[PDB]
Amino acid sequence: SPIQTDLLVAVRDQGYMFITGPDVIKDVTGEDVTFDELGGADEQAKRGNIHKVVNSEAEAYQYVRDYLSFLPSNHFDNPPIVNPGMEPEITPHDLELDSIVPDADNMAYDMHEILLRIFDDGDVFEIAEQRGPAMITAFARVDGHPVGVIANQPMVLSGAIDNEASDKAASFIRFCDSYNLPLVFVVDTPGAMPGVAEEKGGIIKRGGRFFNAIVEADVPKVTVIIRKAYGGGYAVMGSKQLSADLNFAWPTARIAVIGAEGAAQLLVKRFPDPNAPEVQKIRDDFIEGYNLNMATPWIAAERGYIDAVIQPHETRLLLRKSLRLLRDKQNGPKVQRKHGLLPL
Amino acid sequence: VTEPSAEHQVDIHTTAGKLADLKRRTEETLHPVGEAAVDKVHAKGKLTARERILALLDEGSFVELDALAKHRSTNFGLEKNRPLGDGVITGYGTIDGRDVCIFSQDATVFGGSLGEVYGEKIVKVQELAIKTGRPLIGINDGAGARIQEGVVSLGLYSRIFHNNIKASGVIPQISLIMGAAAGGHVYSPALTDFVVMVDQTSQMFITGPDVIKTVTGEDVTMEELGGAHTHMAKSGTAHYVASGEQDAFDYVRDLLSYLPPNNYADPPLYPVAIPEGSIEETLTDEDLELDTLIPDSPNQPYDMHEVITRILDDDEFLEVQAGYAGNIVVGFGRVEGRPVGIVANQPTQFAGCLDINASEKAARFIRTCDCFNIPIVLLVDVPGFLPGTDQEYNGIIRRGAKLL
Amino acid sequence: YAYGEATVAKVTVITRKSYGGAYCVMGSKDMGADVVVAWPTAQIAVMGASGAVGFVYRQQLKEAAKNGEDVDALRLELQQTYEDTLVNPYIAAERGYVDAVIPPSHTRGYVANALRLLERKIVQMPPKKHGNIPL
Amino acid sequence: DHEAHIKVLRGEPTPEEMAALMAVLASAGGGPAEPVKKERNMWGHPVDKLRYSVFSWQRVTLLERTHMRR
Amino acid sequence: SKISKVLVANRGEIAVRVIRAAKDAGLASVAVYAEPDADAPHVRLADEAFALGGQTSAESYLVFEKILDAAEKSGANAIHPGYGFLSENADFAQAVIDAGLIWIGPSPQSIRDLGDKVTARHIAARAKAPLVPGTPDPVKDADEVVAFAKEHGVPVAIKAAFGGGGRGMKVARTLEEIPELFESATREAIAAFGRGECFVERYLDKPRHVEAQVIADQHGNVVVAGTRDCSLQRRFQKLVEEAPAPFLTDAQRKEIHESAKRICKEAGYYGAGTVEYLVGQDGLISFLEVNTRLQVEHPVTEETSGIDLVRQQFKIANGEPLDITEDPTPRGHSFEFRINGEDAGRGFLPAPGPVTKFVAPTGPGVRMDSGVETGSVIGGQFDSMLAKLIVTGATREEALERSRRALAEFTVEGLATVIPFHRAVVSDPAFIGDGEKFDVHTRWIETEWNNTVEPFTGGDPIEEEDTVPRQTVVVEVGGRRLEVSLPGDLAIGGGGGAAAPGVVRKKPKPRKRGGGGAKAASGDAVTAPMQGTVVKVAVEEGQEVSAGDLVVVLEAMKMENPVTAHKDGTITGLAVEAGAAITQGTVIAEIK
Amino acid sequence: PVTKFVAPTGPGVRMDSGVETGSVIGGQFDSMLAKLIVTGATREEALERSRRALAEFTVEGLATVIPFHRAVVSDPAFIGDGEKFDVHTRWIETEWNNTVEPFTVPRQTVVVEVGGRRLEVSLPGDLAI
Amino acid sequence: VVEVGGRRLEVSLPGDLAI
Amino acid sequence: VVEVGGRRLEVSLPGDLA
Ligand SMILES: CCC/C=C/C=C/C/C=C/CCCCCCCCCC(=O)SCCNC(=O)CCNC(=O)[C@H](O)C(C)(C)COP(=O)(O)OP(=O)(O)OC[C@H]1O[C@@H](n2cnc3c(N)ncnc32)[C@H](O)[C@@H]1OP(=O)(O)O
Ligand SMILES: CCC(=O)SCCNC(=O)CCNC(=O)[C@H](O)C(C)(C)COP(=O)(O)OP(=O)(O)OC[C@H]1O[C@@H](n2cnc3c(N)ncnc32)[C@H](O)[C@@H]1OP(=O)(O)O
Ligand SMILES: Nc1ncnc2c1ncn2[C@@H]1O[C@H](COP(=O)(O)OP(=O)(O)OP(=O)(O)O)[C@@H](O)[C@H]1O
Ligand SMILES: *C(=O)CCCC[C@@H]1SC[C@@H]2NC(=O)N[C@@H]21
Ligand SMILES: [Mg+2]
Repeated sequence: SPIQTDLLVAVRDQGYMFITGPDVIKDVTGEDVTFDELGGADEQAKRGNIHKVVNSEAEAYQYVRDYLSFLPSNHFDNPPIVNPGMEPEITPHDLELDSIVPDADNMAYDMHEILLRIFDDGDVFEIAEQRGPAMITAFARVDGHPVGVIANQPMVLSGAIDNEASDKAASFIRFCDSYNLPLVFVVDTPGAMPGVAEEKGGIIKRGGRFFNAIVEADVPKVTVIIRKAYGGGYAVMGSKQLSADLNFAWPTARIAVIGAEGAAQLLVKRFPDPNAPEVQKIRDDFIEGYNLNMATPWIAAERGYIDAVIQPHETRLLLRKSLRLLRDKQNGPKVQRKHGLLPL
Repeated sequence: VTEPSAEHQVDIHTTAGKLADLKRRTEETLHPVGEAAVDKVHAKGKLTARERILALLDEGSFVELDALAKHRSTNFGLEKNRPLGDGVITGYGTIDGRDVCIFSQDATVFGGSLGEVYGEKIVKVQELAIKTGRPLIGINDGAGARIQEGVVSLGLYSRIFHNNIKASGVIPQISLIMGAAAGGHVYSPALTDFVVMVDQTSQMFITGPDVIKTVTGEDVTMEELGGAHTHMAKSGTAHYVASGEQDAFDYVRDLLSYLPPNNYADPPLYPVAIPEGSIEETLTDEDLELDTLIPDSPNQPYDMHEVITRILDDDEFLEVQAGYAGNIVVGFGRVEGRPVGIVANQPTQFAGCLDINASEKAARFIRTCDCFNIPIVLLVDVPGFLPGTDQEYNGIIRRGAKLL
Repeated sequence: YAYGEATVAKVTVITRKSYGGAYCVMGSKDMGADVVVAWPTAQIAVMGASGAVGFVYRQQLKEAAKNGEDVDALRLELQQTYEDTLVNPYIAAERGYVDAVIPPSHTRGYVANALRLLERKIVQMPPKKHGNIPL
Repeated sequence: DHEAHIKVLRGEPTPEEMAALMAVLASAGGGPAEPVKKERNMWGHPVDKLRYSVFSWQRVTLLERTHMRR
Repeated sequence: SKISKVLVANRGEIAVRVIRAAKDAGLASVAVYAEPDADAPHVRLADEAFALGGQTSAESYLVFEKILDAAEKSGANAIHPGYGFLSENADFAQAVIDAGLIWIGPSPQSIRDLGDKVTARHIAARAKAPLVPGTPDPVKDADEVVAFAKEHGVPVAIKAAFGGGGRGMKVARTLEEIPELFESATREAIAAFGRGECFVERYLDKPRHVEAQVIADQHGNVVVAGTRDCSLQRRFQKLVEEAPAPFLTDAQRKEIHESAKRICKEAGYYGAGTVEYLVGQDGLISFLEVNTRLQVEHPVTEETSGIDLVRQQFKIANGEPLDITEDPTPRGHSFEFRINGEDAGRGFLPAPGPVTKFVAPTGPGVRMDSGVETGSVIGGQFDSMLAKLIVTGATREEALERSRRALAEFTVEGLATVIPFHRAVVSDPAFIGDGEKFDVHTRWIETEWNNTVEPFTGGDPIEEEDTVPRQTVVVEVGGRRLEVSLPGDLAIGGGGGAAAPGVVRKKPKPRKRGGGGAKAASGDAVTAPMQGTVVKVAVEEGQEVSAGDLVVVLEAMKMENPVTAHKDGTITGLAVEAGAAITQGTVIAEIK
Repeated sequence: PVTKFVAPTGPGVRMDSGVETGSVIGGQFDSMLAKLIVTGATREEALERSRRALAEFTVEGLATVIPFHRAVVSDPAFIGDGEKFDVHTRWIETEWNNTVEPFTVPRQTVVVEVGGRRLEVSLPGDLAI
Repeated sequence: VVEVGGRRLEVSLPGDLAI
Repeated sequence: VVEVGGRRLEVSLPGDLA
């Protein structure tokens, strides 16, 4: 019954969740396992069965009050509007965004330093922090209206979309759609994780479900691209081709099928091994030309795949303008039916 | 190594350099075929496609979409000239505090002729308007299809027309014509709800004077063929003929002030305080001026505006198609703040008879009000239909049945 | 308006010309024609080659006149090259605006197939009280 | 205390000039805008006037939404 | 030769000050700018300019090759270094002379000899200036330091032989403090300056700081153009400065005017400069050191003595003799205030930010030397000083009264400044004095000023009532002008419309992470807390570290900020190298 | 309209002004704007400083005497020939070469009595409150 | 009546004072 | 409540003056 609900909050060292207890596991299957290893709050949060873990019941109560403060009472009614109209001019906090992205593409940064600045205040209320921590799913407010924020976290695993980041985003997108919250996508990702462990973990279906949820959702969809948007990362993170309504990039954005290093490996594997430094020199030249040309905002802007390239400081007020326009979005033409089927 | 200030560009391997590169690319979009063309348009006394948008929209409200777009044609050497924006400016903004979607075609880029990317930009902003349920304003100049681009340009015309048909009766569509709209450029205006023209600087025609001369011998100027006066008084296509571009924007804002944003939103009522007491207790001297209006002879005409302006609030009345079929007057007003459409016989023309042109004028106005839930008030003073074989042979039966 | 509004099955057979705005009006694909086929003789173009060449080659046709050359024979050579290049069904088929170019005898087969499959079309407009046809 | 007050940001009026200012501003101040008895009355609401295809998703996201939103 | 085209190898207010001198000389002026300064007022003010590129000073204004290449490609014939950066780098001064350009400054050897403060002390003893009881040589070890501390008593200071900008000194009040302070100051001098050499001397608890403006000549002439008091210092840098030095006996005054000239004579100095002095509460003078450059505070001596001290540098670089023969008398009194982008309510920490407004004071007695204008932006790469305000009056009390006006007229917005501090001190009795002495001294701001300045918050909404929109209107009542701010949700006289749609209002959350017990520190990543330059990396890949251990030092605003481990673990993925530019939130390493 | 007003600053300059960026002027008042004061140790130095400061002074949106000032501070008639200079109270009109090329709602009111005071109160014409 | 700081005052206001 | 330079000044009026 709990696992059907929209939000599970567990108290650490007190809340536990498991089907079969240690004793029955032991005497049926021989394994030794403590309650923490089996179904402790932190373990089930990392496994994504719990949405929040707190140190006390009072903290759980306050987390519930905050969570409910972003939501309507039901599918039909409106949410509460909190502190509308603040800061209508460009602020120093907006102008701090022009230099927040580091100069080198191999660097990483905490995405929260962007998220705390592009919304109405620091009330970025994060959900399922521990599940798939390469992805942030949070509530925020724009001009006092709540929105759901899906943002990559370059600070973790280079922001690659793992199995749990995928299913976390899919679940949060469907929830936000059910409660009519606009979706804001903040993109900085190399795309899906490579590797046999993620393949066997199901990355094809979990990505398929993320793609399904993003196309299914009817709410306003607005996208801001920060640096990398490669391959399936570009597609899944609210691409215009996947029905996102308005798409903006910062001038640091890089939109491509694959990053320069990957394209350089596919190029160089046609040569012998790099025993001759001409091979190294060709890689270095190719990577510079690619980062000047293919891996830039400018091709997607020239083709209209993104609607504008914006100065970073514009982002907050441009999100307000965009979501005021999109307030009455009606998604269609769509054929009503029992339901849309989903990769399972 | 050091570089002189006028030459050096901030290193695009840095965030600050990429930001400066964005500022360069943005600045280049203000004059995409060079400032000599902007100067040439000002010397010809006209606003540029960007200045038109910024003069219509509320100041600083404009957000531009696809600013950096370029065409991708390689036919007949077009790849050698790829001006930013492809010669149409598109986006959204606010008029009088209500949000609207806008495009404005730029005659300086290939004569404003429609290419593939130009069409895709217009389609994007049409779809945005339909999807949001907000008015669409199109500002139109253009020498039709961009002939070096193939049938692709006709495909994009077909898509633009199909979107105008979908949006028909869903969102208010307003067309400003501010130059020569030639060929396919004329059919989107015709499919929109209201057409505003500028009285000497704008024309619409399907086939140009040179082809008309070749096929018929009729030697006609482009103004006589497609001018704003022609499309008001003769063809009945234009809804307003502004004395200038600013007057056209003022009329478009007046129009938008009566309309709801879409067919399901509530109309924009002004706050008016209703005075207490009976209808007979609340007669003003301006009402009492109506009791003596009607001449004693049943056949002596009078100006119906003397009724319209007295029953409307503030006497304020936005007449539509004022120069066409003057035997019927149609237009917007307010009654206690509620928008209304007036449809009134005008005794001073054809003694108030109905004819073909008045019947079509009133029929489309009524159906436009009915789409957008605007109540209609009819002021009736009609002796019959206009007698004549010209009316019979031109179809007064078939086209009078439109107003029924 | 009538063609773009209509939601019954729509089939277009192009037999020689479909030029300019009349291409758009007479059942273009992007107006929502369900099946478009063209006969081998179809001619789909922005405008007739006479008019097109005089515009596209303005540079050459002014320059040759200032050189005093046989501008008339140059116009005929350019017009022939344009007609042979672009005034055919194949540029529209390449764009996919014609779904198939067919032997004319296939017309009844393609039509009957389309009409048999499209007797119910699952298509819709935005909700409205009614449209606002230009009247 | 957390109310937003009127601030005389510049000047230093006497209590008579304060009283004049307040009596002017207080009688200029708007009346019962957004009135307390704005009843619900959905009779003939525009959303019921529209034609909907039998499968139109706007039957969910417009019609039902508009009737049920409270 | 004579200067014709001069390159000003510096930025900001001093760049404009030198360009303005060049214009007042008819010289052609060449500027240079780093990438951040591509829009700075001096680039517009110069007759010509060149972009060095590079974001940090270390890859811009400090690069000899880039500055010499700018002078060559511009065809300049003279270089003025301003102050800071290369202005006291004797190796650059040499490279400028042997590049065949007029070095507008003192000769390299004089810069070297005065840059070694111990060689400067040997020269000052030769010149027989008064020195504080202190070691005449570098000390060997703490055992000698304790010996001296017993032979000449306590309190005692340990000072680096090459330290400067306020870093170089630490003091013991007691004999037990000597060992660890000697260890620290030794290894910290080795780290910051390479030269670990230190010397030890008696410490004044509450000294005033006084200096002579010296003009010196290739023809062997020297003039004391004036004197200044600079005792208002926040760390060991100045903030408010006076000319002439107030509240001194004429014995002290003349002894300064004598010993400064003797020091210049013995040093062989030429060009502009200063001799700094400390003055005790006992009234005893001691020589401090000689700055081999145009000082920041030349303007107050320009206003009181009437000399254009930069144009004098042009004359001296031309090798012309001094056309002033003797020490000019003052004709009034002047104060300079540094307009630092520092928050006095937050420990005078500097902060970058936009200058969204800059309305300078004007009019009676007021001079503004601003390196900034409305719409300028300050990043964390260069010192916080925006501008200098100089105010003069016919007597110190009138100059203070004018300064009170000017500082109340000054408005700067968008970033924190020390202006609220200047507005306080121009009204604090400790600095007004009793008519014959101050209570201020070079530790007064950090210990005995009442820091009543509340922290900067810009325009941010902080409390619930700040969130309500406001309309500000001008009203006349009885003809009295009032400015009245009306809340948008104002309701009086039974009015409605407040919170129209059912708005909720609450105290908005600060734009920072939760901050209770952790911020990012809940994770493994170490992230940079502000924009800066990674000037030191204190770890290597794979090192085990413990909470509190130093990971990197970020230079920002030329302040050094340590970034330190929040947890124990293994340094993994150390992403940065010494000298890298870094941004707030950038991941430095994972402690994993 | 005084659409821009960048006053000169720096060494040896004082500015006393009645206008700032966004001010307006009309013929009912003096049509003066400001007074630039320049000083030095000598006449020649003060002229050098003036030849700077008058070029640093930028004013836009209306015509000003600044180009005349910039010219006259350049004129050997006005530069001292040691112990004399040629200018006179007719010099601008009769001797200087003037080659400079030419430049190319109502508020609400209420009358209120408060005790013995009579007080007009006047307010912006559109006060929403 | 208006009280300003608690000091009682009386204010006479035009028969058409609004906005 | 009205503030004059931030000095508080409670003011009282009849409950209606519109
Ligand atoms: C009621 C309402 C209900 C509503 C319900 C709604 C529900 C609906 C929801 C809707 C759901 C949405 C559905 C989804 C949306 C779309 C998402 C997709 C976009 C992406 O997410 S986009 C990823 C980025 N995309 C790659 O990495 C590929 C490439 N990157 C890789 O890493 C790949 O793993 C791989 C294996 C392909 C690379 O490896 P390789 O390319 O296979 O091989 P190689 O390069 O070694 O071959 C040699 C190469 O040289 C050339 N060549 C010359 N000679 C020969 C020769 N003789 N033989 C072969 N090749 C030759 C040639 O180019 C060849 O390449 P090739 O032949 O082209 O492959
Ligand atoms: C279905 C739609 C079609 O079939 S379009 C067929 C008609 N279009 C035409 O090009 C001829 C009719 N009108 C014109 O082009 C005239 O130029 C109009 C629009 C009436 C205005 O004349 P005017 O102001 O003198 O312009 P112009 O002839 O000097 O041309 C100026 C620049 O614009 C260009 N231009 C013009 N029309 C087109 C077009 N349809 N396709 C492509 N380019 C076009 C001209 O070539 C010229 O550019 P440029 O100066 O040669 O670089
Ligand atoms: N012997 C001393 N007794 C007391 N205070 C001293 C003594 N020497 C220095 N100080 C204090 O140290 C401050 C800094 O002077 P110091 O010469 O040590 O460094 P500095 O000013 O940064 O040097 P530089 O000008 O060479 O860069 C002085 O203003 C004074 O406050
Ligand atoms: C740094 O940003 C440029 C020079 C400013 C610092 C220098 S240090 C030595 C001088 N003394 C001072 O207070 N500022 C000058
Ligand atoms: Mg010093």
